[PDB]
Amino acid sequence: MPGTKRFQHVIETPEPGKWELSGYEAAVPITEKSNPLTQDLDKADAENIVRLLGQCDAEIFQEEGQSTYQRLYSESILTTMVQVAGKVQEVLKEPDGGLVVLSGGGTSGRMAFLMSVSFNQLMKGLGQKPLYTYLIAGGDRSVVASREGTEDSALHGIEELKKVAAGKKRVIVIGISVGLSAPFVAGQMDCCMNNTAVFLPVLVGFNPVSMARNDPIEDWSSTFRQVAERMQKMQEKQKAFVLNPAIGPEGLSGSSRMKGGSATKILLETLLLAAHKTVDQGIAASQRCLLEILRTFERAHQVTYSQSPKIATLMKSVSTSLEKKGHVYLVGWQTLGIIAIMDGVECIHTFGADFRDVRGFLIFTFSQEDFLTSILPSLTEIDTVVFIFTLDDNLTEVQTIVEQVKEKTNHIQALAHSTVGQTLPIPLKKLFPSIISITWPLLFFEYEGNFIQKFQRELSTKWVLNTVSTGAHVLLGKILQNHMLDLRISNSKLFWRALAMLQRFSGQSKARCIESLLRAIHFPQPLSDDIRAAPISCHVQVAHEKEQVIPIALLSLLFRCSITEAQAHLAAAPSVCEAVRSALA
Ligand SMILES: CC#CC[C@@](O)(c1ccc(N2CCN(S(=O)(=O)c3ccc(N)nc3)C[C@@H]2C#CC)cc1)C(F)(F)F
Ligand SMILES: O=P(O)(O)OC[C@@H](O)[C@@H](O)[C@H](O)[C@@H](O)CO
Repeated sequence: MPGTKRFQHVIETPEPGKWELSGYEAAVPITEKSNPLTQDLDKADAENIVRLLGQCDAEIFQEEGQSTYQRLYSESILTTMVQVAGKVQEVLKEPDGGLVVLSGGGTSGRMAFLMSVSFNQLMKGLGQKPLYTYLIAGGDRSVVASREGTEDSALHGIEELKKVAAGKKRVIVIGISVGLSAPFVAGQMDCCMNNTAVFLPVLVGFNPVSMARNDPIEDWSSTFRQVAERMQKMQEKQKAFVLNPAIGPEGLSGSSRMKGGSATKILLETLLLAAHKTVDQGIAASQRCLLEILRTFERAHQVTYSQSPKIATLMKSVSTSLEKKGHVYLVGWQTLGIIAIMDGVECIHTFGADFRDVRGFLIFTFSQEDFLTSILPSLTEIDTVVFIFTLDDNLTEVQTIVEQVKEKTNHIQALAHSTVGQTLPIPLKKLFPSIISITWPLLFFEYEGNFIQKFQRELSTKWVLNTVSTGAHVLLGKILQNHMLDLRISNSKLFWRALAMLQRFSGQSKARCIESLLRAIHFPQPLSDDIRAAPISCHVQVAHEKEQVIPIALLSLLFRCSITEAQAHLAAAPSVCEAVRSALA
């Protein structure tokens, strides 16, 4: 019947109470699952939120128990990390013809970029030709932009790969889809597999290959699962690899920017750092070299979250600036400024936030006087400004910018990374009464940029800003339990997520839930057969443009009413948050 070809794969809503017995719950991929720790994230205060998220983040480093999915510290994963590090060596031994590509949509593409730089630096510091590069869904503009819709084309991702692989002779291609979901990556890997002689695909993400996304891709004949299964087969001959540890669900469901992006870094820096540091030591990568790194990264979670009360306080002050109607500025030097940007831009699609709400700045990329003249005028009593830097930075430039802002804001806090017994100039650097100095044990680095110290710092920053920003908005009511209900459908994965939220919250049938969603999207056109049968892209292009689509569809379903009736019900409640919450009673 009209539709069956597009919604056939969607599991039926289970009957109340049998959500697990139905077998439904075991097919929700980990990345999309509801984390049990965050059942009530919408009733945690800023102190509980930092706890529960900091807890969630810890699950990256949990070990495998006794019938269970492989995790990061399991032997099959470390073994794969070694073999891959291995394959990165063959390419470092042969830079003429060689390339290494790090590719992802969204935050996976963001993490890819950062790492491609760091390891380019590492080879610059050694006077080696840089071999890393990156590919992001939507081209390089995508790095610092919200562009959710660009990940849905396999041919796109393939074209980008054909470009950058020029007339190279040996190309390692690392595809990063946290969900083993994004068509961008799917094509790249599948294509890699058609020319083994040149290419080596390494798929990275955080679901088992049996939860790999399996719906049809519009411009491609195989699904991610098929492509992933076939790579897993090629691993036995070392011509492809899948690195897919489980790290547990996200604190905010399907927010793979967070634990997924963290784990992407932890997992990839480790592996690559290991492969570098060990080539010119004349030695093969061992698990022992890897674990040195992972344990350092593990220490960093504990280092980072031991400043939780302060993290909670900064969040409170970001939540209030927004609760009024003011803005937040994340001000950062070097890489930690980029991460600031990427946290800000990510807030847009993740929260229906506007590009000023939580903005990032690198010294997007404005200079010292430049930022003084341009942005400094626009500030206000109620804002918040956050300063992000190490003591190795250049604090003459830093003190300047804060002194000027103190006048006009007085809601400033700060994030400062330091080796033990570095000291903060200006004994009256108060300024920041209650800093977040984060103080790093001296480690034994041999590389001239101290790249391992870099990653500790980047990650620690990412955890803070993720938790800050993500937390701020929870406090403001916009999260439902641990789901963002009212998201903007801007690619196919988000469309399915919306639909899955409808089935869960309403408990009503798959057909009914699809019908309500499609009506809410295309209102005032009614459901024709053309519409029912249309590719998910068509829905997305129309929904992406609209507001409250999901909450309207859910209301229609609960009240049993028309779209017309529920639009007027929405406009007759004080807020979307309150309408939805009480319809659920
Ligand atoms: C409240 C509620 C809810 C949503 C939820 O029921 C849920 C959330 C997301 C999903 N997804 C959303 C994403 N789809 S997917 O096809 O895009 C996909 C993505 C990645 C992947 N590895 N496999 C499939 C897969 C799956 C579905 C559906 C419909 C399913 C259920 C759960 F609670 F489990 F979080
Ligand atoms: O890395 P994945 O699973 O392929 O997802 C890629 C992107 O959808 C993802 O990065 C998204 O943009 C972020 O908002 C996640 O919160």
